[PDB]
Amino acid sequence: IAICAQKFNGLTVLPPLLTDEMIAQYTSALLAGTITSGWTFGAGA
Amino acid sequence: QIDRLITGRLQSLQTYVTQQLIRAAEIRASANLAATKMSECVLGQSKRVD
Amino acid sequence: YTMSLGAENSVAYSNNSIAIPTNFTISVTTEILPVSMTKTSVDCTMYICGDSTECSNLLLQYGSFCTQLNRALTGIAVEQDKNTQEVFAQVKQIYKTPP
Amino acid sequence: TKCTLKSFTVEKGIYQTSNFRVQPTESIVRFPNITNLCPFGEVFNATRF
Amino acid sequence: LTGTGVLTESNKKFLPFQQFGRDIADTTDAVRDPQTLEILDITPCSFGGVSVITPGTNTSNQVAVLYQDVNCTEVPVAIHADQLTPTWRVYSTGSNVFQ
Ligand SMILES: *[C@@H]1O[C@H](CO)[C@@H](O[C@@H]2O[C@H](CO)[C@@H](O)[C@H](O)[C@H]2NC(C)=O)[C@H](O)[C@H]1NC(C)=O
Ligand SMILES: *[C@@H]1O[C@H](CO)[C@@H](O)[C@H](O)[C@H]1NC(C)=O
Ligand SMILES: *[C@@H]1O[C@H](CO)[C@@H](O)[C@H](O)[C@H]1NC(C)=O
Ligand SMILES: *[C@@H]1O[C@H](CO)[C@@H](O)[C@H](O)[C@H]1NC(C)=O
Repeated sequence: IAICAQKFNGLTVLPPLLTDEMIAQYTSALLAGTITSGWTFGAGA
Repeated sequence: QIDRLITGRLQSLQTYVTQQLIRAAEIRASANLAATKMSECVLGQSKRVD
Repeated sequence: YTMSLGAENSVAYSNNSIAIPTNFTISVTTEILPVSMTKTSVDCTMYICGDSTECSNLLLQYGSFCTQLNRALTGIAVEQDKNTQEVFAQVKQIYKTPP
Repeated sequence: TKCTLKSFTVEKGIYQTSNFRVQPTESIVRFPNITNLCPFGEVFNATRF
Repeated sequence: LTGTGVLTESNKKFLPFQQFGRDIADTTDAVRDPQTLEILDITPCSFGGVSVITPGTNTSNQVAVLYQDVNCTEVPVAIHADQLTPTWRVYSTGSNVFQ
């Protein structure tokens, strides 16, 4: 298009709290930690 | 009138019972997790990370 | 047809014979897991009695069914957020690979 | 939020509420263009009864 | 047909012989005005997609309002701010209006 909250019969889809960019950042952090430190990054520093 | 009341109250009871069943399934999962945690965490030493 | 369970394979068992690998492979497999649903929310008053005062007044007789349905859906959505949080947000910091 | 939760006190958080705020509503009636008129003209104003 | 809602200029192309629009739930969505050959979308006049962010009333009574999936220019028309209490018109325009 460019109000969908009342167009349908009261049904809406709330957005997730963590955007796909945030999930990608989390997976990136996990992957970099695993690659550069192994399992140590999970136990502590 | 009593049939209307009975239907409504029976629906309320059924809803409550179904909610209780679902919450009890949740609590059963949590209790299984706690039992496994006591087995592998207190009665031993787990190498499972985190 | 009558489905086949798998390929028949007898093991050459013997009380003094062992089988030791001489080479290996590094296999990468894929495992897919669902983590969350779509955070659906329903406007119960508008769904049952869309823009109708008389219907809304009648629906108000049925007590708090509508409220508890909304509460259940809100719990579902919060639970989905928590699921995503627990699956992914398990690292305290944000590491980045060196150049 | 207070009435939709049936309480006078509200805890921290984002609640989803109802819609109590009413608005006055006017009425409209729409029908097609008036056509297809009977022969009443030649029935009332007829030459001879 | 009879109903309640807001009539808005539409974007659809009704066929020459079709009169009333319809959604998937057998609910009127758009209509053809009987006199003027113009198509009007019928958007129900009710907003239940309103969330109220609040710190605990113990701490303060200041709140924020989130309207679901709307632009910040469509807010005083989505909730009909002109027919609301003046204290609700605080939460329809202003300077603290994020998107
Ligand atoms: C172990 O297996 C690997 C492959 O799984 C062998 O590597 C192959 O070696 C031959 C010749 O030596 C090459 O032509 C192939 O291209 C190689 N394959 C790969 C995937 O690199 C390796 O030689 C085997 N080692 C032993 C001792 O059997
Ligand atoms: C909201 O406004 C922005 C202006 O930057 C526009 O790009 C967007 O299409 C608008 N949203 C809708 C639903 O029209
Ligand atoms: C209906 O009448 C109006 C004027 O009374 C005219 O402008 C319009 O074109 C007419 N529509 C049809 C479909 O005859
Ligand atoms: C009959 O003629 C008169 C004028 O003399 C007119 O006013 C009236 O409307 C006519 N009747 C009908 C049914 O049109």
